[PDB]
Amino acid sequence: SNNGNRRNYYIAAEEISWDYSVFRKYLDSTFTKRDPRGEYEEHLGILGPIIRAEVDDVIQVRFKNLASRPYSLHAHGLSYEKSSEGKTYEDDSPEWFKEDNAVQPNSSYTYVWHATERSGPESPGSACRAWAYYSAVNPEKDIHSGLIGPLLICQKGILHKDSNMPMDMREFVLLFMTFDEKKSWYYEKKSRSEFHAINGMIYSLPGLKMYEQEWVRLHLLNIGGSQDIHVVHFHGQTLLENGNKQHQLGVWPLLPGSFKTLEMKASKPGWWLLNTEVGENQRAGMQTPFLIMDRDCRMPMGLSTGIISDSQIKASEFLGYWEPRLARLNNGGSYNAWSVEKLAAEFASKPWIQVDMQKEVIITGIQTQGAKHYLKSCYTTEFYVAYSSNQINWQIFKGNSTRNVMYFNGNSDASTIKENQFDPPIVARYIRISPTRAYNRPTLRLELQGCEVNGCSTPLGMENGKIENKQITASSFRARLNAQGRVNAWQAKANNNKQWLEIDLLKIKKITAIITQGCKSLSSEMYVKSYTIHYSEQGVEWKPYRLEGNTNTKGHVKNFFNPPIISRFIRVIPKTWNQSIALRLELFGCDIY
Amino acid sequence: AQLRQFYVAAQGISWSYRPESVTSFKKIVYREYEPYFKSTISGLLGPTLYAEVGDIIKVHFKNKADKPLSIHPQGIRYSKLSEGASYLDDAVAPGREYTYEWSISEDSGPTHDDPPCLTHIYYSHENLIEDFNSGLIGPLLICKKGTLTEGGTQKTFDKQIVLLFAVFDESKSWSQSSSLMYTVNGYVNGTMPDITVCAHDHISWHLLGMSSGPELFSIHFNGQVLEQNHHKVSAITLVSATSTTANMTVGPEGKWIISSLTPKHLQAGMQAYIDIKNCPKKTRNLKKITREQRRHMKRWEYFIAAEEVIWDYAPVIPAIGKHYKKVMYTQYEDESFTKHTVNPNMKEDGILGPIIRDTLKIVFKNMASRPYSIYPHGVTFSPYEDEVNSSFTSGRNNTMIRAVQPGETDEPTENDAQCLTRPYYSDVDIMRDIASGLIGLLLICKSRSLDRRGDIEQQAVFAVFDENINKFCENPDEVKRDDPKFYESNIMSTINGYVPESITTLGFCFDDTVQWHFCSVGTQNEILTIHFTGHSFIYGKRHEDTLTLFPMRGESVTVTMDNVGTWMLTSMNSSPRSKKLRLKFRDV
Repeated sequence: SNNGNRRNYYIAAEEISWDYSVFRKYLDSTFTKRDPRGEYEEHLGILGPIIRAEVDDVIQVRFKNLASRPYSLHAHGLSYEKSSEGKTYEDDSPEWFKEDNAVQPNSSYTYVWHATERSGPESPGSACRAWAYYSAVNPEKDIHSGLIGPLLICQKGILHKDSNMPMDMREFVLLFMTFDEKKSWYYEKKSRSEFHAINGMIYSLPGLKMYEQEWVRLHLLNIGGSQDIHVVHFHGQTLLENGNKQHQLGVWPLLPGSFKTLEMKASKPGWWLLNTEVGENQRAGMQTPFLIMDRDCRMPMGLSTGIISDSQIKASEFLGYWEPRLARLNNGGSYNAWSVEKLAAEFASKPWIQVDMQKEVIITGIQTQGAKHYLKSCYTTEFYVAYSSNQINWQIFKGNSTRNVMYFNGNSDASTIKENQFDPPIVARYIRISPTRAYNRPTLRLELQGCEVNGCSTPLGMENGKIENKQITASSFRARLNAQGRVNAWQAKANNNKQWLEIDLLKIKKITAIITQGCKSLSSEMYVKSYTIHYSEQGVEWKPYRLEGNTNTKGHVKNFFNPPIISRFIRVIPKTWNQSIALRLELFGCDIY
Repeated sequence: AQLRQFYVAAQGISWSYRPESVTSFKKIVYREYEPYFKSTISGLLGPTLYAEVGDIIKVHFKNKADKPLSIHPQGIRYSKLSEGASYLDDAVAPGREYTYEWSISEDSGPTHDDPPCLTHIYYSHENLIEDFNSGLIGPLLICKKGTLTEGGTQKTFDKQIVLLFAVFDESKSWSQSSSLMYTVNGYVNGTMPDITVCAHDHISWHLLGMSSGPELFSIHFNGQVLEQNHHKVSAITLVSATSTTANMTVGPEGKWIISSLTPKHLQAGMQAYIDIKNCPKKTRNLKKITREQRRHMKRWEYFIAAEEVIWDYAPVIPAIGKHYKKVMYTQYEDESFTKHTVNPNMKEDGILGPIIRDTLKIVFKNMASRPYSIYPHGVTFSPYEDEVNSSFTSGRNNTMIRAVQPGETDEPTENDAQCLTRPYYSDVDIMRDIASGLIGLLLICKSRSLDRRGDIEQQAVFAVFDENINKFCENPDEVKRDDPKFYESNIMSTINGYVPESITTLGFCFDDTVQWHFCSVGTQNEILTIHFTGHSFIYGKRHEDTLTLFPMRGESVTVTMDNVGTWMLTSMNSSPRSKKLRLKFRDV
């Protein structure tokens, strides 16, 4: 069944030993082209690559072996010639076509798989349905091992080549198999030739992908050991069946062998749980979320204003004394752009840094705005980033997303804060960031964007007619915050646990964070150094912290209340004092429903 | 906007365990007092819950349990403040009053093509093992806007009640009982009084299903064509975690018993006790003639026997021994009481029964020492030709019309095939008298089948010859039966009949549409799936490659053969049935 175009499509099989609590993808005609499963695929684990073709296009599958087991591969609803299955049975014809059943290691072929128009997309209500490949020598001994992979089939044409990634849509390949301890092969030693998790990782496996106001192409393609007539549990957003457009239920008992392309419509921020609704098999209990965030973390978060403190914005290998600390977003000054003399550590120790918001962040990306001197252009062309959660696994980001390639194009200009969106989630505490090529010196001032699980610190509405602050009552006086035509100061009375911050809000919402910004109150700002964070429930209520403030005058400095606080009353008696109060206050937050 | 202020709490009450009761078993159960807080006909189910578009619902949640038992809606629509789960609103101590904001987003509802309302479950989420093992469930009802009325019933439907297919482990609780016997809505063994509903009612139902123990709950009604999931299905086919429904277009009366069919669903006696009466409703009438040209004045004579014979099955296997007894049906051509009309069991059906394919002039004729049954699916058949094997078996000689002494004689949703498919069984005992080979196969199609003597057919069915005294085997005088170590050594799991796929090896020509009358019968606890080859079906215009099946069911298979090659049909399974799930299939 010769039909379409000829392109390289290389697969292999590197057998390892994977601690529970295997293929990859090569690109050229021969081998030698390792593309690491980045964060875009850092949860597939036992799942190999994702073979991707369209309507009736050639599927080259060169494969071999690297251990003690011949492989093969089965085909479902695909078009191909006779000898392309791999199973010893009766042959009414002679023994000629028997060179696809016992594959010996290190053997390059040239397969030819297709998806017939009537076998691929038919009745176009099924857009991208999930197929699969699997060596059918012993589906109980190699699919139960996880030598596995899908074959996502969509339309014929509209998808940028050769990225073959789903555009305007995400993708999940979760074979919900009961990967048991008694039957593992490549990692286990005993049978080389109670745990219900994707890729056999119980209690864990975070890092699931998501993006707000979109859907998914979810696949519960369970094809292994047919005893897992499972029953899927799913919180967050519900999965309703399409194709057969009359199954908008939401929870579906997972039957083996079958498959369905579910959609869920992510639309509620936060962490949610998973589970397996089988009675005693719920002890698996997956606490795995795909962190839905607020849709409005598209703007910078700490270099223009300056909470990503200018102290540790340091180049690892320094250069004279143009350190990245004196720089700001278009800083009024010639020296305002980090660039170390370019050395030829071709991929390891190029001018790199270590930076952080000093808290947990979900990095959307970094941008920059250059300020060329008069001859020094000061501009970079490409970029890479590595993440380190515990400061010993500084793991690089060589993604393979829709617009992410090996060295995914980050900073590449001289002036425009270039937009870069990290499509897979960022779970990091610190990082090391190294741009490469420039005019003899890589120039960068990072513009970070992030949002934590809540991060609702938007203008809460201090004057929205619902939650006023102008009346700010306390034991230090009602006042005049942005009701001008007035004097230019704030005045307190003493310095101890004196006030009560009865900010007439009286709204039950979810101001997830609080911020204490500065001003210019006739001198240096006086503020609240800290407050015995006392509660504020429905009654005449106080509570010593058994459920810091501003410290420097000029700065959007925040001391977030570590656990979320939500109640009826509003009050925060200040335990300390900056010798007084002197700042037009403006807190930030939002409202949940 | 349809606001619904609610008051719902719990209570610790008892209930009988082995149903046929001083034995007290204090367990927390959901109730519903008089608004603003301070049985033996419905069961242990607690509260109901309406829902319409643009609604906010609270539950003044009271709790009188030392274990802080909360509440969780399987309608996931809720937000952060009303999640009900927790990782590293979850715990309710006594007296803790609660108020939620389960605002209905249109995801938990059908808003389109499901039953008039979707149905999740209304059960907790903290401790599903120990704490939940007490009966803390309930039904939801999120519908299209403008339907429900507070009188417990729907508007566009005559009656609504729900029986839930779940189970709590009566020994994995904090207050355990070392005498195991499971439960389903607390109503097994038919201790539930009849839901005495007559006919002519536009009835609609809800069939919820979750679980706390490992087993499936695919209960089938007894004589009724249902309205489920946009497809004119017949047997309710569902496992746990979700919910099905039932819309019963009734017509005649009687008395039926419903249950699921496994070696566990019928041993203890998980059943019901229904009853039908009379009521004066009258709706639309019937039709009989279509434009005088496409008349189809068709009806066929029939005589189905019942013989106690023995039959030899399998010689050497292609890719005592073979003779075993079997009471199976046989087809006839005349009342002359001669021989087997199918003179050569042509090598496509083999030992598969007669092809039972309009009122009942398709008759039968028992020849044993007791009335034995014939009953098809997909029909709201009139008990005018009953065989009503009700829970109370009437007398053997001179009582009502439930017997047949020896010697005596549905528009499917076009998304399916060009016509639907349905098999049957022996209606005497769906576990004992059906075991010893007493199984037939049915095939209903469309009103497009005519001929004088009465596009390719093929018989097959992955059933099991589960035919469960002394001289009956190779051992001349002393052999044993009903011994699982020996019976699972004689369990003749088979496709189409023979012990394994014997001499009847199936071939096929080229470039012609086929059909396989595939089914699945027998007393095996698992469900199966197929593993076709290099081609695709048309399952609602969804050219797939495989198809699952639940016990006592099996539908059609439409193929578009338009290529050249040879293939081989298989089916995968784990170790207890991998040795059994092998099958041959050839081509030119």
